[PDB]
Amino acid sequence: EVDSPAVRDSVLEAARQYNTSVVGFPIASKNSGPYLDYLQQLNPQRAERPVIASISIPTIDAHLPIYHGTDTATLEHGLGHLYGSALPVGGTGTHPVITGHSGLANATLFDNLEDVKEHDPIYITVQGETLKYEVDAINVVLPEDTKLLAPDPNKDQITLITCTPYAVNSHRLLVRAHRVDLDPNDPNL
Amino acid sequence: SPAVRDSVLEAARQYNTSVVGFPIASKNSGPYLDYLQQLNPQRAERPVIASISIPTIDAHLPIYHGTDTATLEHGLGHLYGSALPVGGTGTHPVITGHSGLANATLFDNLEDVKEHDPIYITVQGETLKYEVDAINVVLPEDTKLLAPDPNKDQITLITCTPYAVNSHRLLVRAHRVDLDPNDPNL
Repeated sequence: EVDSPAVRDSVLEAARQYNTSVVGFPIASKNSGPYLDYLQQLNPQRAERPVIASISIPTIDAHLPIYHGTDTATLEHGLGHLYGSALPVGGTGTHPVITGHSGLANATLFDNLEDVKEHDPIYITVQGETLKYEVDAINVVLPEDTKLLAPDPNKDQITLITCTPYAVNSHRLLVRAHRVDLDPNDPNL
Repeated sequence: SPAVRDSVLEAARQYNTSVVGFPIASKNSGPYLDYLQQLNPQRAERPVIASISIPTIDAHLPIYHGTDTATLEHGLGHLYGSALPVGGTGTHPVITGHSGLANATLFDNLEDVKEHDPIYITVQGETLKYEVDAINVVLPEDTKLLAPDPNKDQITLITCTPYAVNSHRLLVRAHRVDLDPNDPNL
């Protein structure tokens, strides 16, 4: 059964193993061996567009699916995981980058990522498990300025990225967060 | 034979499209396993994936997959998470080697390489020529200069420096140039 603890445990372990192979950060033929392996991760049901994880950001009332990659069509319907960053299964040394659109008239998506503040919680649910992160940095940068996406071998971090669609020139909003302990009774779960 | 060599080279170019940043690994992960199959039509365990010639310092050396300790005792190592050294704009393979081993002469003389010196990579019977354009010494954590550039075909050679101190890293960067068929280093 896809939802069994045995399967979920194996899929999580497989994704942690995949993550050991991620050595840079994003600064790809979908037929390459590594991209094909990426697409098999977090997808024991072997579906074509699986939801790999979901994210909750209660301070902006956002609850959204995350998919593999950053195809145009994907980002009209949810969040994209940036290939070349770790999959969002936690671990010291990992730095998943999760992207979403702002401004699309029919879908809120990351429209309000700009209203997230320092210390706000972010919850990632993946293969039945929930990981809690807390916001520690908020930066608006030029789209080529990607230094802040680097992994740090002693931290378990994530960055959520969106565009600044009201600005005349293109920029990116980067909201960085670090792993924290999860209270089992946390209201938000 | 030529068709096998082209298919090996093409598979390596396709592998390279999957390489997304630069080196800032479980040997059984899918991507690492795929890496180890590249430049290895013989399906050997630790093949020489490419050879490098740096004539001005008399270095003629084998390049192997990865940078494991045992690898670097005997040869140069390709730094996993950089492009394989098969060329192309937007690629920046990084090749590392020690400079002070008792048992082998590897990158011992890399510090004598000068600006504009040639570097030749031979891979699957094809030779690629690079010309040195920067020589930098940095602390080991400082990897910015290894970034690929989408409009350049580049390579960096790395070694520990200075001799018997090894606090720093010598990075010799070179860019692709045309290979004249009568090059007097061939």
